[PDB]
Amino acid sequence: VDKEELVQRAKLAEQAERYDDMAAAMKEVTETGVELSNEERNLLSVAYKNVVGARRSSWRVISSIEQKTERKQQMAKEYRVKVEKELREICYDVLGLLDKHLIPKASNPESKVFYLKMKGDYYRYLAEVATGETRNSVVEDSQKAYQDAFEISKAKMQPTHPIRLGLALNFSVFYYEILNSPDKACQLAKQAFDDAIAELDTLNEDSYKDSTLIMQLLRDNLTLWTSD
Amino acid sequence: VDKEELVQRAKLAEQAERYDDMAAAMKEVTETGVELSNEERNLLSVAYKNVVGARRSSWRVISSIEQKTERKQQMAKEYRVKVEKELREICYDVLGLLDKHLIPKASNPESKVFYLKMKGDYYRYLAEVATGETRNSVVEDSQKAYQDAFEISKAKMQPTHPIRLGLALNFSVFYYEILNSPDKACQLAKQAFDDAIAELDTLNEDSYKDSTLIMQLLRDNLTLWTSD
Amino acid sequence: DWEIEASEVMLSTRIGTVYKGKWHGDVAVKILKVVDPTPEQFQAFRNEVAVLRKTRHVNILLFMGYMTKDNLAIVTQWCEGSSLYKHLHVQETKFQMFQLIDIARQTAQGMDYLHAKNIIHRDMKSNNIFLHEGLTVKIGDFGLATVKTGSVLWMAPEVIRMQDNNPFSFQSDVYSYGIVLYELMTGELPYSHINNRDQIIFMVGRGYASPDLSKLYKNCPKAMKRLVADCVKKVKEERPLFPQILSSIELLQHSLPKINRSASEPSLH
Amino acid sequence: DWEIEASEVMLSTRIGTVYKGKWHGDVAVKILKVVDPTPEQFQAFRNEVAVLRKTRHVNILLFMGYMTKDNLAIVTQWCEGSSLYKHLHVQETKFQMFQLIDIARQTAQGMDYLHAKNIIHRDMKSNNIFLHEGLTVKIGDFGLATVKTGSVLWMAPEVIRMQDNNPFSFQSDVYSYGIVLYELMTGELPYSHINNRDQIIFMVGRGYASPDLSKLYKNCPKAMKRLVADCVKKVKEERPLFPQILSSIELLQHSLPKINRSASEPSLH
Repeated sequence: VDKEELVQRAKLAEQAERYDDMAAAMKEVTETGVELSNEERNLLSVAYKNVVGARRSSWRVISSIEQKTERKQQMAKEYRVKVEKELREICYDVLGLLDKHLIPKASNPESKVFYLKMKGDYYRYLAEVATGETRNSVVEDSQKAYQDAFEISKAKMQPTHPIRLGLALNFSVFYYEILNSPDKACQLAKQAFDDAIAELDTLNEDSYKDSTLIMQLLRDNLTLWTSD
Repeated sequence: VDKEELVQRAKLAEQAERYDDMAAAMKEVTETGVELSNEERNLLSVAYKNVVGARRSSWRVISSIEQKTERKQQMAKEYRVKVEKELREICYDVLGLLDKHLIPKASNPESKVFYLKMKGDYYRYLAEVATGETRNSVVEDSQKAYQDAFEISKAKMQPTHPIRLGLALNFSVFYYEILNSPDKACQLAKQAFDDAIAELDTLNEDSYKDSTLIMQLLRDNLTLWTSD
Repeated sequence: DWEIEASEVMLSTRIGTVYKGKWHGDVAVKILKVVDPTPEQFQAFRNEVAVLRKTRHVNILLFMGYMTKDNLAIVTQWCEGSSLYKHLHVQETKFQMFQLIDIARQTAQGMDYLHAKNIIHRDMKSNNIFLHEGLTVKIGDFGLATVKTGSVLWMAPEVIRMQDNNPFSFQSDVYSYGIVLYELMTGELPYSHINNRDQIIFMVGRGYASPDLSKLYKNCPKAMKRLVADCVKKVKEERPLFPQILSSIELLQHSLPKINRSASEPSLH
Repeated sequence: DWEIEASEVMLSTRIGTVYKGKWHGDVAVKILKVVDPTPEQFQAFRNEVAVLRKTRHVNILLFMGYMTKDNLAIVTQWCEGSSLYKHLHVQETKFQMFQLIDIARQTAQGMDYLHAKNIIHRDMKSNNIFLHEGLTVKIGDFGLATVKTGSVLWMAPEVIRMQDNNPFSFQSDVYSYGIVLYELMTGELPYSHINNRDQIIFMVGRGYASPDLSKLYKNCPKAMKRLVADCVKKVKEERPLFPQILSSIELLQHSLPKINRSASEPSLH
């Protein structure tokens, strides 16, 4: 009975440019314990993506300032540690929610591939800053989560589909940035591009319009990786 | 001894797009209890302005959504009340800080007019959402605080000066928006414009360059008010 | 002269007759589309060449040359931007008021040049007005241009009459610009409440009805209303000419405000 | 023809000789600046008129007309944008690499048209290349242009030589474009480490020294360095012509990446 109220509050917080409140409402609406639809699932994805992206951009700028040179160095180290703490908190929050309430109850291959992709994504965000054994563990979790979603996508999910294309894009960028193995990233992006072009003709107008954006990002990343 | 450390952390937080931390560092650096310089004064002004402006933009969008039409109406009402609580908290924080540590210890007229202008500003931000007796009180405080700064500016502070021009701009926008008396706003903008043009010739390159921005904003507001 | 050898040209795609291609740069080539040019068709193509050879304005689609070998085509500048018919309702760009006067002034300044060089563009619509790159306006094709049917919304009641179909004066262009200005302002299309082209052109052609004028925006000033009214009139004996219309639009652009909300002091540093 | 009555023109400000004003629109009028036109001066101005009357390209400053009554002036298009000399070092705009190739390709395309129409722009610098509006490039004045001193940084050693001061071939315009290229690429100026114009023009004019190429950027592909090297050579017997230079720049633009960091999936909804 409260689900519509929480989703309305989430939409209002999105419109008001305050992503934290919409993220909290999203958290409650999933913690209630019923199956989620595409609209609320995308609202969760965009809310958590926005907050984590703001934290990540702040961390990137902090690290860039820290790189240059005396107490500034340890001050920037402490600031980076604080931003790391916030990033780890939000990432572990979303992963814990995903393991406990979402993927287990997911019923449609489409839902399963989306939640597995989100899990692999946030493990990638953790790996982007994590070092050492924790980095190794989160890398393993990211690869496993991405691979399972890849399997279900190849098994059932439509090959022109925007979620399949986005999974290919994220898997490739993970391969390139984290695993430091650009060959696999280039191969995966090339095969995804080729399959999408193979089934490009039968696309509708709207499906063409959303798919082409991920296609263009795949092309740009392929060009960046291929170039010197 | 820690003053350089706090100002350094404030600069880092400004560069990292996290305004709350820089605002907190600014608060500590003034609560320490020594005279502030132009750089740290402007850092305080920009930090508090950024946070209050983000809150105010969120409140504006919340009210715009609330205007349209059934539980969504009361939900938007509660959201507006929450944003109002945050805005009031930050405004009262900065006003109390200005009253206790800043204006009283201010030594030079330039500092006095800047702090009085800031106090009038934040009282205006309070009045923009406050209603009733509280609205009347904050309006009275806003008018008193600017008028005093206006007196000091006319008495000593230079007539081409960017702070004098900004005081005129903010006084005019207060007159137009809050007091609902556009005649005084138009008059004040016109005399400020005329004095600035009168002493425009002797301006240096850099002084011309910063002054002309406030001049252009005065012109735009004057055109908007004069137009139907 | 402007004759360009047919061997040194490339025709990439058929996206117009008009052939997108390259010629020392991306150009537009308007092939004749008929293999044999009947003397009248050749006459029309030399009229097109003569009318294009006298226009050099920053608001007019540039003329690059003509190729007469094995086919007739005029090489014109290629512009990367919509034809403003999409932005009208199809694309629904919804320009702000301050950017909504600049288009009118630029169209007026180009039409001023056309009329000053004794060039009558004759009929024109919102499609021929190309909004190329950052709001700059370019006048399009000169197919009906002469130096002295699908859509009837943007064409003068006198011009339908054509009792002798001889005369084409400047007031036809004046109303053409005025109706373009009306479409540009309101962002909508009159006579679109119904779907009877014959009936609407019967009622507007013979003076039975007029385009409605109340669909215009709350923000537009009273002077814009008077200008558009003086543009869209039934009688064009002394419909006000393009020099004074440009003067009026410049005066009104001067007095317009360019912000919607009063702006205080910007963030310091 | 292109003769424009002197009564119908307005000269607002002296910000150029060149007089900013309006003529059915904002134009630029280049008054002669001498009351009496000696026969040689008149000959030079008709050469200017003839050289401008044959250029109609979207990368060349548009020619509007000439006024010969009581003074000699050529009416040209008015562009709202810097002359790219400011953007080079004076304004320090710091374009990105992907926008740093488009300027080169557009300048090469304009020079292609100029050379195809048998027009030699002769000497040119970074100032004559107008970056008008959204990165579009316009070629500037044609004062030295002929159909067949303050700064020596952008001008060829053969061109200083002038043993007979008769010859002026297309390879001069090549280096003119090639030197404009590195200037655009590197954002800096060679021979600026010192302040002896006579010494630098003595060493570069007679082949003693060459412009340094190692100031060029890290993001650069290997092919761009090769192109710049093939542009800036001491010997211009077969310095590679503008068609093939445009082909090479188009290929390299095609092969270039347009982002600095790998981008994942954008925010949904």
